[PDB]
Amino acid sequence: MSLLSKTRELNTLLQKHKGIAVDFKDVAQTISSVTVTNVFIVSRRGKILGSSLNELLKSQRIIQMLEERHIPSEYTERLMEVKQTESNIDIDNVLTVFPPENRELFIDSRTTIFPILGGGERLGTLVLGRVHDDFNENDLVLGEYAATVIGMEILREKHSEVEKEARD
Amino acid sequence: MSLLSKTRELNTLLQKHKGIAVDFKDVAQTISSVTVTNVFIVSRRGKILGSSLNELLKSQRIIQMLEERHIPSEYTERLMEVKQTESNIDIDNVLTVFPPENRELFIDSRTTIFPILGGGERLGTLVLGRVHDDFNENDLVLGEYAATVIGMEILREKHSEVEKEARDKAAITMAINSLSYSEKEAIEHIFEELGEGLLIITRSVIVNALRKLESAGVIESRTFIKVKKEKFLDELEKSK
Ligand SMILES: Nc1nc2c(ncn2[C@@H]2O[C@H](COP(=O)(O)OP(=O)(O)OP(=O)(O)O)[C@@H](O)[C@H]2O)c(=O)[nH]1
Ligand SMILES: Nc1nc2c(ncn2[C@@H]2O[C@H](COP(=O)(O)OP(=O)(O)OP(=O)(O)O)[C@@H](O)[C@H]2O)c(=O)[nH]1
Ligand SMILES: CC[C@H](C)[C@H](N)C(=O)O
Ligand SMILES: CC[C@H](C)[C@H](N)C(=O)O
Repeated sequence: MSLLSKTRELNTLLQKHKGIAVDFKDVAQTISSVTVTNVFIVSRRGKILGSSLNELLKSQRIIQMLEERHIPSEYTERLMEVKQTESNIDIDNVLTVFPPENRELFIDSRTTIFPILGGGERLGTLVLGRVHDDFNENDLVLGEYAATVIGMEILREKHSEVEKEARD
Repeated sequence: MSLLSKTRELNTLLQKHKGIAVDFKDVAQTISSVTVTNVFIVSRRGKILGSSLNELLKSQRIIQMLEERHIPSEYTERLMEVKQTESNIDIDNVLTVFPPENRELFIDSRTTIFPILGGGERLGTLVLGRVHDDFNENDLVLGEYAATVIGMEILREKHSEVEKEARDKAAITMAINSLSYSEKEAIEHIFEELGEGLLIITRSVIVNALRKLESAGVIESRTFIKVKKEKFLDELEKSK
């Protein structure tokens, strides 16, 4: 499956989805599909806006995050410190999206972190994880596309509410 | 230069620009830079929303289009028949972005057409033109992405305009109903002295009237007081 074909899944979702707002659950599932990754889309404060997970659902810690609708405040803080795309992060790096208490299971895991920016502001983080294979530049194109477009969507959303708080 | 580097140049514009709105004139420059193309971004009716031209600036017709801010209605109509990306279009093809009457300059040229879609609707067209070299998959990855975000941005402007429409109607109504009959009359009299026009029936009323309007956002005040809803005057008179 060519890179062109992969980028088209995201473009198709953006072009043809209903409503003015793209659903980040849909976006997470599309990225998950074309990069074969566990996917988190999180807010500035680590609220889970969308996810699409496979192996990670076998972790009760992960499951609890999903119930709480937040990643851990510590991981959130560490994601906010990542200022540009950081890729192929290993299981011993605190930036891993995999639970370090399952080190043997995820020994070859790779994590890539995409800061989400819009309107010149940090609006969230896109996090992708694989149990095995390294990310390559094509994966990065897809990730940064996705991150850019999520950023446009959050930016529009927040300016809808900020100008509705400006009414007051 | 890698595709990743090209996408980042575009993404930097999208992520870091100022204002809520992406300026399509900037997008055309950036698309042109990372694909080495002559670029048109056009609306459904062929208005040029952004262009980045080089070799095409030689042609007099092109200069004329730029000055009218429109591509020809004929070509506009031809673009609207392209429903999928069509690439590497040559000079003797009706879809070329190059002027056929300058065939000799553009004999090896290639045109790619990218429909701009949003919310299940055609919103415009991104057109790329190169003098020499064929378009490859990198160019299409960049071009279809660019077209997608332009579509999102057109969709956002349109929606924000139907929104401002509804906000203003609601704002005018909310104010009008807050006015007593006297205040309505005072406001009419105010504009029988102001045709834009300055400050300076008793006094407490006229002031009370204008304060209800400033608070509903129908007028703003400075030494001076204007309407920023160009529809308030009619709706006022009709409310008596
Ligand atoms: N288009 C789109 N926007 C979303 C979606 N989910 C959340 N948002 C927007 O994303 C932004 C962040 O989500 P919030 O619900 O405010 O969560 P938060 O942690 O309080 O966000 P922060 O302001 O970063 O702290 C808000 O503007 C939401 O409106 C989604 O699925 N699609
Ligand atoms: N974000 C953004 N939107 C733009 C820009 N230029 C034009 N638009 C929007 O693109 C849409 C089409 O442009 P128009 O100015 O309406 O030209 P038109 O020929 O009347 O467009 P149509 O109604 O589609 O036929 C409008 O909703 C504009 O607001 C731009 O530079 N940035
Ligand atoms: C989603 C957070 C991940 C699992 C992080 N490495 C942690 O251990 O908390
Ligand atoms: C931009 C329009 C172009 C030049 C088209 N091929 C024409 O000849 O009109």
